[PDB]
Amino acid sequence: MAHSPPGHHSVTGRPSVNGLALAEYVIYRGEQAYPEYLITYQIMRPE
Amino acid sequence: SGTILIDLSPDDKEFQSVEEEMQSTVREHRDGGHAGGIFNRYNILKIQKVCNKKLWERYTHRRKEVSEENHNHANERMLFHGSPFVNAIIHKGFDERHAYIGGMFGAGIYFAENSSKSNQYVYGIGGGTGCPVHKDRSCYICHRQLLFCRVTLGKSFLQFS
Ligand SMILES: CC(C)(C)c1ccc(-c2nc3c(NC(=O)[C@@H](O)CO)cccc3c(=O)[nH]2)cc1
Ligand SMILES: [Zn+2]
Repeated sequence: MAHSPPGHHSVTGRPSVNGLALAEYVIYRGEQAYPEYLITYQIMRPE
Repeated sequence: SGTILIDLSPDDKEFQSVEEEMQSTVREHRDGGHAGGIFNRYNILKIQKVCNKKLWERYTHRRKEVSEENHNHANERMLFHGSPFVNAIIHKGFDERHAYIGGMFGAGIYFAENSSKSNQYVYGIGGGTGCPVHKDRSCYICHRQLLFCRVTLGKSFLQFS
């Protein structure tokens, strides 16, 4: 596992191209996330 | 492990807000569905709260460190994470085994605002070989799981891409 950029705690990946895409994020210490909800699901076939 | 899972009723306001964030953050993907399937919405089957005293205290302790390094601002978000290792994560917590060494932004743990982006990793990098039963990345039958996680971003490095 790597280091955050100096003076930072995470990285934000900004979707500079895709108009509809939302941001993605990276952390490098597992202690910076807590898994709050476990979601069980199926994807649905479009009609 | 110390983890217990509390099943939420569909009538619970907390179930309904989590479902809504799941459903409202679906988007189409540039691979046409290749990695994660073709779909505009999900069928939510269950939502469980993950409760683990040690893991929670480990999170809030680090949250306080980050906050004090960032003008009292943890920059805490709720974000999605899909992985073949969800079952280990909920019992053991996130650590270096759940980081993607070869990821765009370095060897770290990746999260998304789009639930459909995390859905692409449920069966591994690029959707792996799809569901265990049918080897189908677009399986409409087999149950999937995602995590909806509390994440501390602190001062985040902005990467344009
Ligand atoms: C290898 C291993 C532990 C199985 C694993 C690998 C990746 C993931 C994951 N990635 C994500 C990701 N990744 C990216 O954008 C990068 O892939 C770009 O390089 C972006 C957004 C969300 C996720 C996510 O929810 N999960 C989970 C587990
Ligand atoms: Zn299947």
